[PDB]
Amino acid sequence: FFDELKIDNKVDIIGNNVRGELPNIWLQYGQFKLKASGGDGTYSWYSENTSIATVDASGKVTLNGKGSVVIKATSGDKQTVSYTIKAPSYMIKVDKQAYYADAMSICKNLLPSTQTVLSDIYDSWGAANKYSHYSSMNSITAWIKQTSSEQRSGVSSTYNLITQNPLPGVNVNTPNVYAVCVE
Repeated sequence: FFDELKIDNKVDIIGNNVRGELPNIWLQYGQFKLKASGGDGTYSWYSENTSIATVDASGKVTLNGKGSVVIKATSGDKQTVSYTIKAPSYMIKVDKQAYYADAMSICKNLLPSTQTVLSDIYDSWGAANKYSHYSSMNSITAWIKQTSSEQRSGVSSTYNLITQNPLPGVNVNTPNVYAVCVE
């Protein structure tokens, strides 16, 4: 005989091995295991809006779009338990490689206002290549909105999403630099 079915409040981030509430700042395509308990112990997972996110048979969730969505779990004894996903203050998207100005526009003038905006993601999710969608990369250098003075010097600084290598004085016309957006 079974007892109440639950989905643990604390998610388990795939890329940094940390158990705590779902981060409020999201990297796109980050993923994370949900812990379902109770019932006859046999669980089935379901997203009710893939556009925003996805979940697999084991409960590994993958953030795909910015929004709010309801992942649900159902057991064998026929109980169901929803785990709501809150809209994140911000979510970071990695677009194609482009020069700084060329990028600024791709991201619709929404580049990371500062380095923090990005390092903060690293602390929350970790080395971005510890995820499905990114696996094939050692590095993902990302432009940072340039300070007013950097503007005059045709340069700007950067931060990587895997290596955390903050680099300054980068000419705005240096190739091999992704145009990471922040919506």
